[PDB]
Amino acid sequence: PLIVPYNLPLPGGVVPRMLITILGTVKPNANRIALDFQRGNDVAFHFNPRFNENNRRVIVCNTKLDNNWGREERQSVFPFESGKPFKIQVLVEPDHFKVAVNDAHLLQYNHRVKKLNEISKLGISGDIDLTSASYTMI
Ligand SMILES: OC[C@H]1O[C@H](Sc2cccc(F)c2)[C@H](O)[C@@H](n2cc(-c3cc(F)c(F)c(F)c3)nn2)[C@H]1O
Repeated sequence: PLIVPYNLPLPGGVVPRMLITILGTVKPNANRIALDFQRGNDVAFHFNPRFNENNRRVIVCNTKLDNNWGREERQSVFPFESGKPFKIQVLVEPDHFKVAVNDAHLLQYNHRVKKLNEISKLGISGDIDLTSASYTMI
């Protein structure tokens, strides 16, 4: 496969029990990946692996409102690897997005944007070959 940046419409927005699954392969020498769950121009949940931020690998999560980024949430568990296939699962729970990578729980992100049914697209960008992006209800 899919052309990146890729937009996945989320019809009717997100809801608890919605599971988003992304399969792809990290490019060689990758620098960054981003998932953006968007409410119009706002970013309800930005999930941003950085492969070299001051020679550290970190995942940064945040929300963008009226073009302003908020407080970053950082996770040093870093399950992505240059050149290698991955699976990202994002499960919407009532109070957070819950993210697992390669079947291992990674992080949770508390809902700051509370109008879940207005979060109706997911952007996928950065240094990946994107194989598939889909959703289902569990
Ligand atoms: O806080 C989160 C943000 O941090 C900074 S801005 C900032 C600085 C200090 C404190 C703070 F709160 C915010 C970044 O520049 C922000 N970013 C990253 C990408 C982006 C685009 C792409 F096309 C990709 F492919 C990609 F992987 C990432 N767009 N925007 C975002 O990550």
